[PDB]
Amino acid sequence: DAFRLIDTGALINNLEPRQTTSNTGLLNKANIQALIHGLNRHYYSLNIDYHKTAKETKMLMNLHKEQWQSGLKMYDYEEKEESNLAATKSMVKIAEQYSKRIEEEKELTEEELKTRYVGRQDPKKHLSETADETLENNIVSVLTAGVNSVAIK
Amino acid sequence: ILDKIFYGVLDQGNGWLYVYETPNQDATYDSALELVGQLNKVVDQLFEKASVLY
Amino acid sequence: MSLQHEKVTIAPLVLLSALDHYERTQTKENKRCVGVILGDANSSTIRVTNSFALPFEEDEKNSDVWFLDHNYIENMNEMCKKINAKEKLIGWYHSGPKLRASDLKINELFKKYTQNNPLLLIVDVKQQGVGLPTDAYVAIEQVKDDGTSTEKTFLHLPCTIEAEEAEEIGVEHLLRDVRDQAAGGLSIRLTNQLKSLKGLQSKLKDVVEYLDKVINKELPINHTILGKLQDVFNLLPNLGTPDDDEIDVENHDRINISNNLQKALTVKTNDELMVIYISNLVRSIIAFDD
Amino acid sequence: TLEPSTSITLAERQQLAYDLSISALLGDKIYNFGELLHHPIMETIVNDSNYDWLFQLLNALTVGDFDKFDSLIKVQISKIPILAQHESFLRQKICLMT
Repeated sequence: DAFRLIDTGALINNLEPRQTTSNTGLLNKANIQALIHGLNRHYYSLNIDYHKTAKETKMLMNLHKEQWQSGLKMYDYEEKEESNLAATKSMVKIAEQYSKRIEEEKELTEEELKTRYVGRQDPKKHLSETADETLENNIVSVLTAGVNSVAIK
Repeated sequence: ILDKIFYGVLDQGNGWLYVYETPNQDATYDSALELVGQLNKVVDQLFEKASVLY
Repeated sequence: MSLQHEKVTIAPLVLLSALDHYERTQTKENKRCVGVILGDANSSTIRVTNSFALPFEEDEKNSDVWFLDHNYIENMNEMCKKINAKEKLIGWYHSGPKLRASDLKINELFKKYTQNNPLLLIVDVKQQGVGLPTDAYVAIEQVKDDGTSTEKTFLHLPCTIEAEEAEEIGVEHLLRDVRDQAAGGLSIRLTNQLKSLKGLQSKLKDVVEYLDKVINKELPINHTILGKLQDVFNLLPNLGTPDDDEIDVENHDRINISNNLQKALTVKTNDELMVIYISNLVRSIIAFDD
Repeated sequence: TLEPSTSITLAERQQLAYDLSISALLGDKIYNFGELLHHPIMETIVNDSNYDWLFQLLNALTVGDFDKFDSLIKVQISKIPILAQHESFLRQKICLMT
């Protein structure tokens, strides 16, 4: 954050609205009571923006010379079998959680039902999330192996 | 063999003994029979909620 | 002296700095910029913390003629020593498009200040290529099997980038982009896949036409270049072997999980299918009273 | 690393070239036969009679021709007792190169 003093004699002359003229009126704050007193009432704050050219944007955005060639970098298959095993096991347990939730939860007042029959801590949402996550990873793993076998030899 | 202390097979038409210690089991396939099992139970629970529709 | 330059990590600060100094001397039309490189050494990774420009006028009649101020160098170094006292001379950056053989004589000059082997960090200010705008080299002495004596020559060093914790978050503050080389979501790795494959296809094309230039156009023969290609042929994968059959078997396993998970999400969505339809029935009652 | 202002004479060099050919033929982990013949010391010295047969034993290994090898060996092993006490290395070398 940036600050610049407004003089004490300047506050007596009540020139503070002069410093907020022709601005968007957006200013910054930091914690209350002692921090904020000094902030607005003894110095003046203006926001900070960040300046760059298109030459510098390219310099930052670049990475390794094998970072645009990292999709051929398959992983060890011991690790990928770890991934296959963990996902299937865990989803059995959240499925069990999902069975209990839909036994009841059919009286009135949704929030009540969701509190009673675990519907909060939503297993319905959790189960779908895990399945999608592992599902996207495995389409590319299959795609990686099918490329590297046929392309190199 | 029945005890499965080496769980091989005895070939009596040649009098040779083959000992197998190989795994015939995989973790993924076992967990998968449970996970599918869970879904069948759930689909029944769904079916009841949909009776209102019919 | 020694070779300890196996890795060169380069702070992003230094790259940005290099372009700024290049423009504020306004060296164009094949003019160069040289500044000192400050940072750590005696570590296998060479850490590029900081740079500073040195006044350096480079001739246009020749490449063998240059002005460089030796007295300037010590002054810059003692000041920066006051800031942080882990910074010493580790080399000098050249900002040309590519490599010269008149940089060899300059390299020897900076060998005086160093207690390491000078790093020539060609910081490209043309941002060529989608990969790094840095190649690194260090001047080393060799003899070679041709009959060549006491050569001085530059051996490429693989280039990498590291950043400090404070440094890295500054980048994140500045930028918000999502990066065409990123390996993120499904669509993004799909693009990385085809991009990575075509990346290899380009480099291999160069070697093929480089080999022709040796044997019809009389470019030099070198055993470092031939030896690397040998390694490729020797460790090349093979299919139809019992390795290939296990791949396919590993491949069904991955296709198996996908098929299970495809079915799993049909259950969840079909649950939503019902529940929209129950809500409709309730809202019909509401609409009739309304 | 040989110096340009000579201190190793041409006479010294010829015996050195001979000593290297002997080392390659009777060794067991030397397969750089052609490098010698591509190096100036031997490019220029192929034209002396005691420097024909010697290199011909090196070339016999390089192309792996057993017909040329067996014949030159007959003559030179009688001439040279170094080829003779290290015969077993010499016989092994052409098969390994092959």
